Formats: sequence, structure tokens, C-alpha cells
Amino acid sequence: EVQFGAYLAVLLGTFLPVLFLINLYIQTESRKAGRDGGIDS
Amino acid sequence: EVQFGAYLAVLLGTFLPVLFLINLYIQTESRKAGRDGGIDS
Amino acid sequence: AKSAATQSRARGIYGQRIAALESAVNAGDFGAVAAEKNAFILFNSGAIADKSKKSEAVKQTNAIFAAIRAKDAGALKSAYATYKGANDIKVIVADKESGQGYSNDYDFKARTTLGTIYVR
Amino acid sequence: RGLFDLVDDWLKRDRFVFVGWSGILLFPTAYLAAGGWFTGTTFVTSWYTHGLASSYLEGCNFLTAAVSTPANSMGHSLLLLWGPEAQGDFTRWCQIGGLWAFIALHGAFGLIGFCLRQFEIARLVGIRPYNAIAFSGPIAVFVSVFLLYPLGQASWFFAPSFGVAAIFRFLLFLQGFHNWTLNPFHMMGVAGILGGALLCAIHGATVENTLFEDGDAANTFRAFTPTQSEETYSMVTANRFWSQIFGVAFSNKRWLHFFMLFVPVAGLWTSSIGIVGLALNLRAYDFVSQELRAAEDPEFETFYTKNILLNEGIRSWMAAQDQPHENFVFPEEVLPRGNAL
Amino acid sequence: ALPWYRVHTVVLNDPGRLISVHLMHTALVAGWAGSMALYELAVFDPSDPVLNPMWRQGMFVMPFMTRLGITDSWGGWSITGESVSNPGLWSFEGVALSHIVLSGMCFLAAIWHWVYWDLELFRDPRTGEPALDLPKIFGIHLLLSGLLCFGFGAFHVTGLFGPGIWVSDAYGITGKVQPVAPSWGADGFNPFNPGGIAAHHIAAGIFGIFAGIFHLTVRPPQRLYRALRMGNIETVLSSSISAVFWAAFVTSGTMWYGAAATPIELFGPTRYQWDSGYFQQEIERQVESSVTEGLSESQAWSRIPDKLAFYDYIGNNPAKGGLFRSGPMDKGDGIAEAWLGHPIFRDKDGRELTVRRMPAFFETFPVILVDKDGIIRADIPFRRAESKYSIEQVGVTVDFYGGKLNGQTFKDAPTVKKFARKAQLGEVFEFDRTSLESDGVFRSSPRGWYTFGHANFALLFFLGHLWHGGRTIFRDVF
Amino acid sequence: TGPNPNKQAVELNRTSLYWGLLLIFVLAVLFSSYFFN
Amino acid sequence: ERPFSDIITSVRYWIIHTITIPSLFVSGWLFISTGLAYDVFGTPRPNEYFTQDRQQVPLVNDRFSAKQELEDLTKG
Amino acid sequence: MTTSLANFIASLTAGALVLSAIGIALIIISKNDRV
Amino acid sequence: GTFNFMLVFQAEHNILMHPFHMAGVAGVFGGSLFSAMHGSLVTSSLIRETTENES
Amino acid sequence: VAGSLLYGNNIISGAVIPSSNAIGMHFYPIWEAASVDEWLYNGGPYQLIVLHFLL
Amino acid sequence: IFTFRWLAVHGLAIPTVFFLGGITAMQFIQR
Amino acid sequence: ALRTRLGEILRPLNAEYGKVVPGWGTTPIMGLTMVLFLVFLLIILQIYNSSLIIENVDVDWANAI
Amino acid sequence: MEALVYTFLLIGTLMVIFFAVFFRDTPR
Ligand code: CLA
Ligand SMILES: CC1=C(/C=C/C(C)=C/C=C/C(C)=C/C=C/C=C(C)/C=C/C=C(C)/C=C/C2=C(C)CCCC2(C)C)C(C)(C)CCC1
Ligand SMILES: CC1=C(/C=C/C(C)=C/C=C/C(C)=C/C=C/C=C(C)/C=C/C=C(C)/C=C/C2=C(C)CCCC2(C)C)C(C)(C)CCC1
Repeated sequence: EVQFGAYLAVLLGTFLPVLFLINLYIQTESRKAGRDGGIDS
Repeated sequence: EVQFGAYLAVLLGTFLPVLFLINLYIQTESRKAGRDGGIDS
Repeated sequence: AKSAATQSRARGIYGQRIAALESAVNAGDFGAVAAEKNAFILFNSGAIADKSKKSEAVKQTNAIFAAIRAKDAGALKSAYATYKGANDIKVIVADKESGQGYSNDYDFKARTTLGTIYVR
Repeated sequence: RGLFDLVDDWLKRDRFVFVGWSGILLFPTAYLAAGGWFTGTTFVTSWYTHGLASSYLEGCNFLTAAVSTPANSMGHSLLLLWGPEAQGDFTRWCQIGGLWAFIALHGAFGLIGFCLRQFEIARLVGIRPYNAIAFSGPIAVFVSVFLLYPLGQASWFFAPSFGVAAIFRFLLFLQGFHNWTLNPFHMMGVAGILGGALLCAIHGATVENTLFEDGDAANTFRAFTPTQSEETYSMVTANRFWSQIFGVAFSNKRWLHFFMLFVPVAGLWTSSIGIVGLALNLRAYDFVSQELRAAEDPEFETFYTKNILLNEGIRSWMAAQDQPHENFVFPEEVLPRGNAL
Repeated sequence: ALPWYRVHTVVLNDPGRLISVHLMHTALVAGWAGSMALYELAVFDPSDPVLNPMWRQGMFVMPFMTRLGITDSWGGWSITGESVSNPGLWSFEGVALSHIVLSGMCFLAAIWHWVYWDLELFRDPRTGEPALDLPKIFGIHLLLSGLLCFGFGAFHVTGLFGPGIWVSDAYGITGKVQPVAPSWGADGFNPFNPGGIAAHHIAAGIFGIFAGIFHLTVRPPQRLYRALRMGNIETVLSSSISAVFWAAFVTSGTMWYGAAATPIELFGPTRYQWDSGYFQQEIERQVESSVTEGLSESQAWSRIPDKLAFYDYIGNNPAKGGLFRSGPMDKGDGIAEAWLGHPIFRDKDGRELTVRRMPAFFETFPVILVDKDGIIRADIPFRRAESKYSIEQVGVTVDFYGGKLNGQTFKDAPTVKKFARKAQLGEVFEFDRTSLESDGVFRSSPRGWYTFGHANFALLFFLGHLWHGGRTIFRDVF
Repeated sequence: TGPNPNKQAVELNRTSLYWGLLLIFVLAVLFSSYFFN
Repeated sequence: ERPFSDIITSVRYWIIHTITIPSLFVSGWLFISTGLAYDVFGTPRPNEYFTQDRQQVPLVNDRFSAKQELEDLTKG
Repeated sequence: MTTSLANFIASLTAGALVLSAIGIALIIISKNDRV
Repeated sequence: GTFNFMLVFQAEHNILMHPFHMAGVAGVFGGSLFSAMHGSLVTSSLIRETTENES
Repeated sequence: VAGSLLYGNNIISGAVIPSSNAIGMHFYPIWEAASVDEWLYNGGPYQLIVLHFLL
Repeated sequence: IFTFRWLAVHGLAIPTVFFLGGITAMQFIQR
Repeated sequence: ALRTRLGEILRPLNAEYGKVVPGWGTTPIMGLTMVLFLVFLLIILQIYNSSLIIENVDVDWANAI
Repeated sequence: MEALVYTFLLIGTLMVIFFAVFFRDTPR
């Protein structure tokens, strides 16, 4: 009925950039927390 | 011939944990850089 | 594990043993007839996969042995005949043209009259 | 004080061998299991259950004697000496195969007692109980195979027998009927075992070849005080050597030993899962796509199809005598065979 | 500072966030149940409940729903075969929507109980540090468990206020949901007696109520308090893990061997029924009873129901599948359509021959025909050079009684050989092999996957007992 | 409500990252053939 | 105390062992020679594997009637 | 009250006897060599 | 291919009854056992220098 | 016998097939074949790989 | 007399000698 | 620490952290109960295993009702 | 078409090994 490669295209193209953005945000927050001397470094 | 769901299973189950581990390492490095005063915050 | 092979083995061995008693019971060998109590019990226990049939066989065997303990040559013969008719017991001898009773050892027909082997 | 305190003080003294509270479970069960195996491989036969001779009294040697599994007609009976199968009468109990159940049931509690003893001694000397997990590995292997495999099958008859050649029969049987070498869990078990052997050999050689010169004789064994503070060997030289030969090397001394502990236990635990799977006939036997292509194209051939044919041969030529209670009769014209031989 | 395998230990001494994380696991579980039910309902075919039951389409959570009373759907059909007019709220879809809404509400409650973490209830009055009096919390939650146990058995299973449970006959031909009266005698411990469920849950509930009342009002002995480290939270985890894997082993055993709580019409037949010959002997007994009544062979074999004969086919054996063959059982053979009848093989002299059946433990079996005593009379040779028992040489014929091929006979060798090949797997049926594009290899029923999963989980959780409990005992060294 | 005193930080050095990547890739390599069937 | 290196030298140990051990060794030899083991454990003798009537392997074929079956297979 | 029940209770009694014998040995030896 | 090699080799030469193969099996099993024992013994005897929140 | 991925093999079933039985123990370098196709038909790469690897 | 060591060593050395005598007797049985 | 209505309602149920009874006590009852539970488990296991046969109990698929 | 998946996985493993060997944390 439909094209099979579309499953892979949609799922990979949704999952990869989302994780890239979450990575960027989390590393920013970790750097900010590390800069201020606190209980979590 | 082969099962189609195996494509999705293999690709997703390989890609997601890799990005998870990379995120862990990168946030650790960012916190370490933030703790030590320098040009990169 | 109970299965059809167990019934086949028990039926073979104990039915042959019971059918061997025809000539003995025709005239009367009360001691020799009572000498196969274990065979009768084993056939009743491990060769019939049916509750009602097992109960009937136990009743018939009890009647046979009760007639045995009476010096009764007629009731014993009648009960033996009805047991044979009910349980379908007969002496069986095979040939080689349509044969192959056994192939290897461990079989209950290795050296019996049921055992025929065709070697190419 | 009370009786409990006196018994506790007596049990944890410093005598010939430690007893402890776990000794009550450990000693009788292990002693009985070992004695049962010794008395079964010497006097008891297997004529009435398997149709074999399995004792020294009959003529077997160390490589062929065994304690065989009970008869198939007794499916999963506990086979107690006082049970409804033997009803006392030690001789019938031996003849039907009660010694196998005796040995297995006592040996399981022996293993449990040994693990508890490890816990107790570790607590007494005040150290972490890392030996208990390492032993839990083999406990998993024993439990898994020797108990879970028969319980999912027809009867106890399909369990390994306590003998040298019986284990070989078990190996060949599982290869022939289950294609156990293709399972991705025996693969991880093999990897773990071989990696453990590799680690043992390499660590021994590396430590022995980086010793510090602390003596004057070529006999380097007598240059070690029973215990001192200084390290015996050089870690820097070992790191340099293995990083310039292999490309990567250890640098932390605790990670090395944790890795050594971790590898084989992981291998055993992974293989136990595959055995538990086989217990339910959930095999990894076939590759469906290759079977379909070979069915429709009579020129496709790989090593996998060759192994399949070998398995078929094993089954056909072994089943007749391997399961005597099924009365299998196979005429010569039906047995699969190749050309010539 | 924490390594990746110690991250979730931040709530060890925080009673407010432990509730939150446990609520999160609860919400995830409820959401999975609801979504799985919804997905299953969209691929289920309720047209034929005779030759296409639920256990042949790969349904996993539907049997558990229908075991306790759920039998109707909003689409107008019922699981037993019926036309319902007004199903009501508690149908196959209402349950899924209920578990879903519960998941959402638990999510919101978890968020709240996480944000507001500092509550006076979790603080010790005299020292001001967080604390939890575990020996009394155990009593409270145990009394709750006992009360719940008593009501399920006294009201839901017995009928006083509820529908009851699924009860079938000995051969799985007519099953339905009906209330069950408790049996208090020695036969209440019979696993296959459904009357033991009510008695067990009632008595266990009463004893749980009494045990809760006790463990509520009596403080622990000092020696036991010191020995078992009752002031530590991890000992509870170790004990709970032990109990959980014990329960998993018990449930796996009862599912594999069979009991009254795993009916045949819901999960499928067992392997021991194929081993012993349950349905075959029942069919033979029924046919003999019909014949003795004064009927012909054709009529006697035509009175056999198709559902009874379907259980006597090796494709329904749970011990016949594979680990990596995925999908429903319909993916292997196709969808069963009709029964073909019972074939009877006769040789040149009229005596009856029987094809030796394939054991569940083999994958390829030779074709052999034996007589009433076990002596071979014909077979299909592997080497056609000096064979003596070929079907062509012996001249075997086959007749069919009952089913679709009633009254027909065959005499040529090729058709006889084809039917002999078909007859070593049990009864013969007609399948639809194109709707799902079936491949041709057997698969496993829901009775096997459950056993595999929960048995492996129990084996893994034993190691959890060991590790977590050892960490409890050796706290001061760790 | 307020600042929680139980907050800590996670850590993963490069050696552990390499070990994890190798484990994931090897597991995928091993199980892909069986998943495809 | 008194570790093994002292026991392996004391003469009383030697005399008690020289009087005790051969009794046990001879007891084992007589246990085998007299044919008692075949009776205790049920191992068939080299001329009892097949009887004059039974020429096949005697496999037990029942669970709850094993006593009668074994009695019949043995001699009867 | 069949033979199985009688043998089951007898086995329970035998196990109790074995445990009692072991416990008696431990108590006697512990009290003797107090310290 | 290794599985094919092993099966044919066992069929033709009856390995598993050669004492040298038994020696090899004992070698690998004992190596794994000794590795596990050494790792456990050395790791258990570590001196306390970290407290809780550090590997 | 097929042994490569491109000819319908997976990782488990793929292999490099040994040389032909007709060759025996004879040395079979590339330059001793009439063409590269003949070299590949008779299992040429096996000898090359094993020899260079043992060295 | 009743020490743990004596009971051990003995309870694993008496059956060993008994069984060794039994095997030595077995070595001369003729078919 | 915030105080809520439910907190005040449930406060008494969590107020006795650490309270114990000095020296043994109800331990023999616990031991006796554990022994009885073991006997019960053995009985039901042997009934299910067919190693213990009692009258009017048949371990097989039941016709039920 | 699965040969692409197999090749990708193998080459990825080789890349991981290369990076582990040549871009490694200094032991000091
Ligand atoms: C009001 C609450 C409620 C109700 C009525 C239901 C109702 C239902 N659920 Mg649901 N569920 C709920 C809440 C609820 N759920 C919540 C909160 C969760 C998340 C945790 C779930 C998660 C869930 C899943 C994952 C599944 C269901 C399923 C089901 C259905 C079958 C239930 C079944 O077989 O249970 C059987 C329950 C048991 C066998 C539990 C046994 C209890 C153990 C043995 C306790 C023993 C320990 C105890 C302490 C002993 C000591 C006490 C003693 C001394 C007295 C049924 C429609 C199933 C279904 O059909 O799928 C849609 C299913 O798969 N539910
Ligand atoms: C079962 C049973 C029981 C028990 C018993 C027992 C306990 C026994 C014991 C026994 C024993 C305890 C025995 C032992 C024996 C031993 C032996 C027999 C040994 C031998 C050895 C040798 C021969 C050596 C060899 C060698 C080596 C190893 C190496 C080097 C070389 C040489 C050659 C020197 C009872 C009573 C409870 C009853 C019930 C049943
Ligand atoms: C919010 C809210 C809401 C909503 C809700 C929802 C929408 C939900 C959903 C939910 C869901 C929808 C959920 C889901 C879940 C799922 C899960 C949780 C899953 C899991 C899985 C897993 C875990 C698996 C795993 C695995 C694999 C993957 C493979 C094989 C093995 C195993 C099985 C292990 C409402 C409106 C109502 C209300 C308001 C609020």
C-alpha cells in the first residue's frame, strides 16, 4: 500500500535532531551548574 | 524473504543508546570545563 | 510419561503371556493359571487407557481368580473366555515378506515370535 | 548467658576448619551427595532404566561409569524412598533410579550451604562479599540446567547423568536435537570463558615479567617478604609495554581485578538464559529465508544447510537406542544416508 | 560524582520523592496496559470463535481480561458468539480507557508529590530528620491487602456481588463465565478444581486481616530489630525481591503444567495433552459409543465436532515453535477453514494400519505404517533400490469418514502417499495461506511466551535478592 | 517546597564511553542476523 | 595441635593402623567375593542379564505398580 | 488415611528426630567446653 | 564453518575421548575459576579511601 | 558453495571457503591461474589469507 | 576421640579403604 | 516543613520510629508459625506432584460444571 | 538490502576501535 522506506525516514529524522537538541541544552545546564561552586560541583 | 520490522529494531536499538552515552560524556566534559575558570567559561 | 508406546509394550508382553494359558485352562491347571497373577495385574494396570474399561477388567480378573479358588473348572473357563473376548487377546506370529517387527535391540520383540528382520 | 550465646560462641571458634551456623546445612548434604555418587558408580546398575551397564561391578572404567537418570515412566516424581513408587525396599529404589534424585536434591542444598558459608566468613573477617556473587554464577548454571531443563521436558530421563561419557552424550544430544551451537547465548558463554582464560594467563605473565630486583639469586621466588608495603612489580613499565604493543593498556589496579571477576560470571549468567529457553523447546534452529530459497532453488548451498543435514543424520541414527522406551523401529530402507558409505 | 549505575539513589533518604518515582512506574505500567489493549482490539477478528480462537491470533492481554468476566464489545459482538445489544461501560474498550485515564491521573499526582517534597509528615518529631517507621507501615498496608483479598473471593468470584470467573468442561468445548461456590473439603487443594479459588482467597483474606491487626499493635523484638536491620530501607527491598521471584516461579509452573486458572479455551492446549493422547482417546471413546448404539461408521465419525478435532493437531502444540519466529500462530499455517475427515488405511487383506505420529521432540520424522501390534507393514523408502515395504509394493488404500471428504476412497499410490504424509501430524484441515502470507513453519502459543518471560525474570531476580540483601548486611563496609 | 539537599551530579569518562559504544555495536552485530530471521 | 608430621612418626599410630587397616581391606574383599553386593544393590550377575524366558531388555513400564513389575521381571 | 499419608507423617517424624539429634550434640558439646 | 569443522572432526576422530582434549578443557575451566577467585579476593580487600559518592 | 554477504548470507552463515579438493596441498598463487575468475572459482583467497596471517 | 578433626579424617578414610578393597576384589572376576 | 490537613490526620501513624521490646519476645511464635507454613507448603506440593494420594482428590482436568 | 546494514555495523565497529586506540585518555 505505502512505501516501506518512509518508516525509517520519518523515525530517524524525528529521533536524531531531537536528541541533538536535548544534548545541547543538557550540556549548557551542566556547564552553568559547574561554574557556580555548589553541592553538585 | 526477511522480516521488515528488523530494520526498525536494529537501527533504533543501535542509535538511541549511542546518543545517550555521548550525551553523558559531553555533559561531564562541559561540567569539568565550567568548574575550572578559563576562556570557555 | 504414559503414552501409546507404553500401552503397546504392555499389551504385547502381557497379552502374549495371557494367551499362552489357553491350553492350560482348557483342561485345568489351577496352580499354573494362578502363577500369572502378576501378568494379569500388569495388563490391567498399564495396557488399557480407559477408566470404565480398567474397572471392568479388574472386575473380570477378580471373578477369574475367585473361580480359581473354588476348584471350578467351568466358571474359570467361562471367565477366561469372556476376558479374552473383551480385551482382544490372541497369539500372533509374523512373517518376513510383510514383517519387520523389530530393527534393533531394547525392543520387546527382539527374540520373540513377533520379531522378524529384513536385512538388505 | 543463654544457650543461644554459648552455641554461637562455640560455632565461630578458631579450630581445624570453620563450622559456623551454615555448617549444619553444608556438611551433611555435601557429604551425602559425594557418598551417593561414589556408591552409585561402584555397585548400582542401569539395566532396568536405560538398558546399559554403568558400574565397576559390571565392567566399566572411570570414563564410562555413571549414575543414570530415572526411568521415563516416572515423569517428575520426587522419588522419595518412602514414596508410593518404592515403598521402602532399598533395592527397588536403587533399581528404578532413586539415587539420581537423591544426589541432585542433596547437592542443591549443599551448594546453598556453601554460598551461605561464604557470606558468613566474609562477615566474620569484615570484608566485602564479592566471592558470593562469583559463586552465584555456577549456582545459576547448575540450577538452570540440572533442574529447569528436565522440568520443562517430559521427565527426569532427559537430564544429564553424573558420569564422564554421559556428559558427552548430553552435549551431542543437545547439538543434534536443539542446534545449541547456533544459539546466541552459548556464544556469549564461550566468549566469557575464553576471555577469562586469556585474562588469567596474560595477568600472570605480565606480573611475573615485571618484577623488581629485590634479591641476589636467580631464584626470584625467595625474594618476597610474606607482606610488606612496597609493590612487587612495576606498573609503569607494564603500561608502557602493553600500550606500545597492543595499543591500549590498564592503568588502574582496581578496575583490572574487577574486570577479571566480571567476565566469566557474566558468561555463565548469559548461557543460563539460553538453557532456560531450550527447556521449553523455544529453539534457535532455522533461518527461514535461507530455507525458503533452498526449497525453491536447488542450487543454493551454505554451511548452515550442511549443519542441518548433519543434525538430521544424528537424530535418525541415534533416536532408536537413545530412547529405548519408545520402541522405535526403523527399517534400513528408511534411514537417511549418503552415497557409498 | 555518581557513576551511571548509581544515579537513582538520590531518593534513598527522601520519602517525598520515593513516592513520586514509584507513582511514575505505576503510571507507565497502567499506560502500557491500556495502549496494549487498544492495539490488540484493532487487529482481532471475532468472526470465527471455533477454528480461529483468541489464542491463535497472538492475543496476550485479552485472555486475562476475559478470564475474570469481560466478554462484550462496543462493536456488537461477544467472545462466546452472540449479538449483544447494550454492552455497557465495562466492555473491552472501557477497560482500556479506564487504565489510560488512571495513567494520566497518576502522572499528575507524581508531578505534585515530586514538587512539594518537604512535608512535616515525613519528619521525625523528636530529632527533625526524615524517618519512616517501617514495622507499622507494613502492618497498615498488610491490613489493606487482607481486606482486598477477602472481598475479591467473597463477592466477585462467588457471585454475591459480581459476575464470577471463567469455567469450562474437561475438553474445552463449552466454556462460560459463571459464579463458583467455594469447596471447603480436601478437594479444595485440587489445582484443577475451580472451587478452591474462592475458598483460598477468603481464608487468606481473613488470616491477612488478623495478621495485620497483630503486626500493627506489637513492637518488634530488639534482637530481631538489630539482626534484620529494620531501621534500613534496603532490607525491605531484598525481602520483596525474594518474594516476587518466588511468586514468578509458582505462576510459571502453573501456567506450563495447567490448572483451573489457565483454561484451555483462553491460552491453548498444553504439550502433555499431545504427549499422552488426551483428545485422541476421547474421540475414540465417543466413536465407539456411537457405533455400539447402532450407527454406521460414517455417521459416527460425522457426529464428532470440529472443535474437538482441532485440538488433536500438532500445529497447536506450544512446544513446537521457535525463539525467533515472531507473530501469531496464524502466520505459520494460515487460518483454519474446515475439517477434512478421518482417514483409515487398509492393506490388501483389509486389516487397519496406523501412521506413527510425530513426537513433539523431533523436527523431521519418517513415515511408517504399523498394525494393531506395532509391526511395520508399509513406509516411504529413502533408498528405492532394494526396498520391500513400499506402498506401491504392498498396495495400501485409504478411506475417509466424516468431514468434508466423507465417503470418498482412494486407491492409487501417489494420493495414498500424500495423505500418509499429511496424517503423521494428526488431524487434517484446510487452511487459508494467502491472507497473511504464511511461510510454513510452526509458532508458539501465548502459553509458551509467558512461561519463557516470567521464568527468565525470576532467574534474574534471584541475583537481585543476593546483591541487594548483601548490601543491606554489609552496610558499614560498603 | 524549596531547594533539595540531595542533589548530586553524574559522571562518565572516556574509557567507559568507549566500552559502552563497543558493547552496543557488538550486541547489534550479534543479534541482527537472528532478528532478520 | 601436633601437626601431621608428628602423627606420621609416632609408633602407636603405626601399630594401631597396622592392626586396623587390613581388617577393613579384607572386609571389602569378602563383601565382593561372597556375592553380597549383587543382593544388596540388585546388580545382575554376568549370567542373569537374560533369563531363559526373557530375551529382551527389561525396562520398567509403570509408575505406581513398579514393585510387581520388577518382581515379575526379576525371576517370575 | 492412606499409606501415603502415614509415610508422609513418618517422614516428618524422622526429620524431627534427625534435627533433634544434631541440636542435642551441639548443645552438649557447647556446654562442656564452655571456654 | 567452525561448527562444521568440529562436528566432522568428532565424527571421524572421536575427540572428547582423547586425554589431551580433557587437559585443554580442564585448562580453560580452571583458568576461568582462578581468574574469578583472584578478582574477588583482590577487590574485597580494598582499603577505604572514598566514602560513598565516588566510584 | 556461497559464502559472501552479497550472495545471500548473513553474518552468522557467511565465511571464506577453503580451497578446492582437486588442488590438494599444491601451491596456488594468483600468477599461476589462467585468469582471476578461475582463481576465485577454486578458492584462491584462502591460501593467501592463511599464509600471510601465520607469518 | 570426639574431636572434629578425628571424626572428619576418619569418616572419609574408612569408606575409601573399604571401597579400594572392593575394587581390588572386582579386578579378578571372570566372565 | 509544610503542614497540611492530611498530614495532621495521618501524623500519629508515623510517630514511633525506633521503638522496640527489650529482648526476644514473640520469636517462638514466629518460629512455630514458620514451621507450620513449611508443613503446609510440603503437603500441597506433594499433592500436586502425585507423591501423596488421598481419597476423593483427583489431579486431572475436571469436568467442573 | 540487509547487506548494507551488515556492512554499516561492521565499519562502525572498526571506526570505534580506531578512535579508541588513537584518541585515548592519557594514562597519567
Ligand atoms: C481499581 C484498580 C484496578 C482494577 C480493577 C484493574 C482491573 C484490571 N486490570 Mg489493571 N492496573 C491498575 C489498576 C486496576 N486494574 C493499576 C494501578 C495498574 C498499574 C500498576 C494496572 C496494571 C495492569 C496491567 C499491566 C494489566 C492490568 C490488567 C487488568 C485486568 C485483569 C486484572 C488481573 O487479571 O489481575 C490479576 C492480578 C493478580 C494475579 C495479582 C495477584 C496479587 C499478588 C499475588 C499479591 C500477593 C502478595 C500479597 C502481599 C500477599 C500477602 C497478603 C495475604 C497474606 C492476604 C482488569 C480489567 C491486565 C489486563 O487485562 O490487561 C489489560 C494487565 O495485563 N492492569
Ligand atoms: C548413598 C546413601 C548413603 C550414603 C553413603 C555414603 C556416605 C557413602 C560414602 C562412601 C564413600 C565416601 C566412598 C569413598 C570411596 C572412595 C574411593 C573409591 C576413592 C578412590 C580413589 C582413587 C582410586 C584415587 C585415584 C587416583 C587419583 C584420583 C589421582 C592420582 C592417581 C590415583 C590413581 C591415585 C546412606 C548411608 C545415607 C544411606 C542412603 C544412601
Ligand atoms: C496526561 C493526561 C492524559 C493522557 C494520558 C496519556 C495519553 C497516556 C498515555 C500513556 C502511554 C501511551 C503509555 C505507554 C507506555 C508504554 C510503556 C511503558 C512501554 C514499555 C516498554 C518496554 C519496557 C519494553 C521493553 C522491551 C523491549 C523493547 C523489547 C523486548 C524486551 C522488552 C519487553 C523488555 C489524560 C488525557 C488521559 C488525562 C489528563 C492527563
